[PDB]
Amino acid sequence: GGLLWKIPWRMSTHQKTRQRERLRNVDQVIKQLTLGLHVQRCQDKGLTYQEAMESKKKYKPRSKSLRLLNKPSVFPKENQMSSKDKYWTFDKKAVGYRKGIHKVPKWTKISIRKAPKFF
Amino acid sequence: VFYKVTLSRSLIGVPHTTKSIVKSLGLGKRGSIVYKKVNPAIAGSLAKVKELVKVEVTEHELTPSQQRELRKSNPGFIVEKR
RNA sequence: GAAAGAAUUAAAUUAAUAUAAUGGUAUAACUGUGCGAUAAUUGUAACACAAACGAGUGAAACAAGUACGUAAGUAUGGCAUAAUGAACAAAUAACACUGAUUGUAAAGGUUAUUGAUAACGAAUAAAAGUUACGCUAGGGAUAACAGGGUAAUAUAGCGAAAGAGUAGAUAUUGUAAGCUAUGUUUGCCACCUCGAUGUCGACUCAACAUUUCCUCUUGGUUGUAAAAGCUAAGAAGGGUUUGACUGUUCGUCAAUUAAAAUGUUACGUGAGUUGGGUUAAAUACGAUGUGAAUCAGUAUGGUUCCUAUCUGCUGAAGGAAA
RNA sequence: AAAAAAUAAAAUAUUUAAAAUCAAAUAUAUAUAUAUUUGUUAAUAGAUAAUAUACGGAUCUUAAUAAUAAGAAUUAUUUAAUUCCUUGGAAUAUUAUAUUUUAAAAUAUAAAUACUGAAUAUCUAAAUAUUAUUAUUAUAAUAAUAAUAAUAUGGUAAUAGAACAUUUAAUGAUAAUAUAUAUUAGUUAUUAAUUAAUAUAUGUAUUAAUUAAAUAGAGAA
RNA sequence: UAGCCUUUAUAAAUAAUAAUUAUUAUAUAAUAUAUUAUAUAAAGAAUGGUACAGCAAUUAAUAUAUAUUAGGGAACUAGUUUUUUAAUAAUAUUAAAUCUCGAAAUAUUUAAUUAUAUAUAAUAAAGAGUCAGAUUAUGUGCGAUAAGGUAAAUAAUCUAAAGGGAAACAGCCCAGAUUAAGAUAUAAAGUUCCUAAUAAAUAAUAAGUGAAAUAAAUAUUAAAAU
RNA sequence: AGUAUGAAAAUGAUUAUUUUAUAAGCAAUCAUGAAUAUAUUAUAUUAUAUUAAUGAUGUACCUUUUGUAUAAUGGGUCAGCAAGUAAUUAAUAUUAGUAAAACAAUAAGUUAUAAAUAAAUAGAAUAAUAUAUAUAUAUAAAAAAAUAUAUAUUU
Repeated sequence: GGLLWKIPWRMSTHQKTRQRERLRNVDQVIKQLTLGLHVQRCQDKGLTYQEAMESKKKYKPRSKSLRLLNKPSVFPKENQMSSKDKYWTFDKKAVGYRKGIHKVPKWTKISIRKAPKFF
Repeated sequence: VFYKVTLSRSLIGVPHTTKSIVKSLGLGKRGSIVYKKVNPAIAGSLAKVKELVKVEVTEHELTPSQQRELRKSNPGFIVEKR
C-alpha cells in the first residue's frame, strides 16, 4: 500500500454533527412528503388547505415505499437511531464487523440507517 | 397542494438510475427549484431520491417569473431624471 | 353383510430416458403394444429469439402429397440442449436458362449432392531451423540489475507450555499450534527508467542501526562456593584481525585477540581504482541436435571513457551592516 | 477479634450483556392496554532498524490565592444561552447596555437567529445559443439592434459552425496634410484593427470591400 | 463489424424516463352469505433461487452402556453369554462453488394514469474516435482472505474536469469555470496559533494514550454487573 | 555567392532608473508600500509607466501515457525553412440552372424515365388501396414471402 489514502478510521465531532443534520433532513423530507399527500387527500374529500392542516386524523400513505419509510423499524429517525448506527456501518470483512460510515463511498448522499440486529 | 422540491445535492457521485429519476422529476442543476402538484406518483419518485432533494409542501405553486420576481434584491435607490 | 368394478388419495421423476451435465418427465418425454415404416416429404415462410456480420434457434400459416387414428386429430426425425466447416476449385447429376454470324455443340449459369480447410471465419496447391558475426524499427507495452508494492519466504519477538533439565515445566531448556514484528533474504508483482554498468568480488573509504561480540552497570542461576560460566536488563562511549586455499560473498583451516557481533547505506563505495569471476567477437572439451549451432557445463584469451556546470564536501580568500 | 446495624465499602467466582429483564420513549385503543425504538468497560504493557525528532508544525491535560482574564487544542454523547413548551414559541437565567436612584439597586432594551467555507447556488451586471413574448429601425412571415422570462454555455481523441492574419488574381477611389514600417502611449469584449507622438523611407497603395486561388499561420520532429 | 460519438432531417408521433395503480387482508358502510366505497395494515401485478436461512433428498461429520445382525469375547452347562467391532437402523446434533424443501432486498418487466416536452425514444442520409485503461467501493475466481496483484461483475471518478477538503494528493470527500463581480445562502471539511472562522453541556482519560494513515494473542491493574 | 537598405532576434560591453549582502525553489500572477520616470486640463490628495520592500498562492512546455514536476521524451537560443496536396473515378450533402426530362448539341453517349429475375420471348386496377395488379418460387389459375405498382393531373 504505497499510495496514501489518508482517511482516518473515525470521524471528528464536526463531521458527526453534519451527519446527524443530514439524517434529520431526510426524515424531514419524508415527513413533508407524507404531509403533502395527506393535504391533497383532504382537498380531494373537500376541505380547505388550512382545514386539512388542522385535521385531527392524518392520512397515512398508501404507496408501499412511503409506508415503509414511515415505519421506524424499517427506516428509523435520527432521534430514534442508536449512536452506533449514525456513525458506523456494518462491514462483514472488518474486525468488529463494523466500519465508519465516512468510509462508505458517497456517504453524504447515500442513506444507511438500519444495521443487522446483533452486528 | 404542491411539493416545492429543491435539488440540494449534486448528481456527480450519483448512479445513473438516480440521475434519470432526478431528470424525470424536472430538476436540472443544483439548487434549482421546482413545484409539483402532489400525488402518489410524484411522492414515490421523490422518496426514491430522498437524500439529494429538499421537499416542502405549499398552498400554491409559483411560476418561474414569479419566483424570479421574489428572488430579485431591493435596489436601494429611486431614480429621478433631469 | 359380501363380491365385483370403477377407481381416488398418498408415494414416486431416486427407476428409466440413444450418450455427458443440467433442465423436464408418471398429464408421462418412460414402458408395453397394434398398425405402419409414412412427415428421417415438397414449394412460399410471417414472426419473433439470438445476434456485428456470416451464421444459428423456435415457428403461426399458405400450398402438394403420405402415414396412423371412430374421431379430436398428430406427424416437416429423436424430451431438450453437443454431433461441425465459408467461399473458390473440380465432380456427378438435374435443369431447360444462356448459346458470341446462324444451326448444333463447347462452356457457363440454376437447382441437387460431394470430399477439408480441428491454429476448427478456412492467408497458398505447396515452406522447418540457427545466429555468442549479426542488423533495423521499436518497448521498455510487460525480466536482469537496482527502487517500489507485498511478507509466503527469510529474520526476530511474544503468549501458552507438552517435553527435557538428577528431584522440579518457566536455573537452563521449549516441539506441534497460536499471536505479532521486521522489510535484510528466496520469492511474488511489473509500478519506476527500462541510454540505473557503478555490471555480483577485491581495494579506498567509510556512514549509519543496535537486533550488545568484547568492554561498564545489574537480576536469576537445587542447575551462583570460587573461578570459569549460563541466562536476562541497561548500555552504541570505545573497540571488534593477519594469514593458506578459493573470482569469490561464504566456508574450512592456522595463528591470534577482550572481542574477532548483526546489519543498513542503489546486495554502502569508480565521472575514484582493480577487473579475477559472470561477461560479445577466437577457441577447444564433455553432452545435445541430421546440421548450422547449443549448453546453469569446464577451459585459454580478451578495450573501458569523461578537463566538474550545479548541489555537496575540504580547505582558502575577498565583499559585507559595524 | 474489630458491625448506627445496611442503605453502602467482605470474600469466591462468573460476567462484561438491553437478546432477556428493567428504565426511557414512539406508535396504536387510550385512564395505560399491546407493538416498535433507545440504554451495558477503562488504563498500562505488549511497542520492535538503519540520513533526522516529525500529531503537517507550534503546542495542547490548569492552580484557591489573584488580573476583564486561563482552565484541552484528547476521547464519548450532545447544544447554539437555558429550561419548558408546539421548526415556532413561553418562561426565565445570563450577556450587554441604558436609566435613575442608595459598587450595588431596580427598570429598561438589545440580543439570544454561532462562524469560516468552493470557479456550487442565488444576487448583481456582460457574451453567445435556443424557446417564448416583446421594443425599435428598416422569407417585414424578413432582418439589425435592443428588451423581459427560462434553459444551456468544463473537456482529450473526434464531429459540426463561424471568424481573423498572410500572399496572389478580378473590380478600385485616394495622396508625402498621404501611405508603408517600427517603438511607445492610448481606444475598440482586443489572434485583430485604430488614434496619437515619434524615426525611416516612399510622390506612393492590386489600398477598403466582394469573390476566387492558395507553398495561407511553428516552442516542439 | 458492431457497442459508445457527431452532424442534418423526419414524423400517423410519447412510443423514451421516472413514478404510481394492480394485490392480500381487516374495520366500517351500502347494497346482494354475498359485493362497491372508504380507511388501516402488509416489503402489495408477474418472473426468479442470491443473501438469508436450513439439513429435506443428495453430499458429508458426531454421539450413544440403545437395539439387532452376525460376530470379538464370556462364565458356565454349542448354548447362554460379556466387555470390545463394523455396518445399518433408532434418536439427537451439524455443513455445502458446483444441495436449496423455507426464503430477501436489489432486480426483470407488464398495461394504464401521471410528470418531465426550451424534453425522450424511434427512424433517414452521412462523418468519427476507441478496441493498452486505472483506481475506489461491494460480492467474488485466482493468489497464502499477499500485493499499487491478477480475472471479470457493479457503481463512481479519472481517463477527458478546472474548484473546496483529505498536510502534499490522476482515481477518495464534496462539487461541475460562458465573462465578470463578490452582497446573500451554503457543500465537503473545519473554527488556540501557523491558518479564513466558536462558544457550551456532560461524561471519561493521565498515558501526550491521543490530537487525519486506530497493531495482535496474551498479562496486569482497575470498573461496573450477576 | 545580385545591389541597396536594414531601431528583426539571439548575443557583448556601458550607463541611467530601480531593486538587491538574515534569505532557500518554473522566478510569475495577485496583493501592496516605496523610489523614479513622463504627462500642453496633475484642479490634486492626479494618472500612467518602470521597479524581485513586502504578503499570499503557484510542482516548465511537449509528446506518450491507466497515470508525469517527474529522476520517461525533444529542444542551447534567435531568424528563415519544414508538412492532408494533385490527377483520374465513384458516392452523399447543399445551392444554382434545367426539369419528365438533364448533359451535350453534328452526331454518339451517360443518367433518370420500372420493379424485377441467375436468365429467357415475363412487366404493373378486367369495377379501385391491397382484398387490384407486376416479377421471382411454385402453378391448371390461385393462396403463401418478399419487393414493387395503381387513390384536375403523369415521377
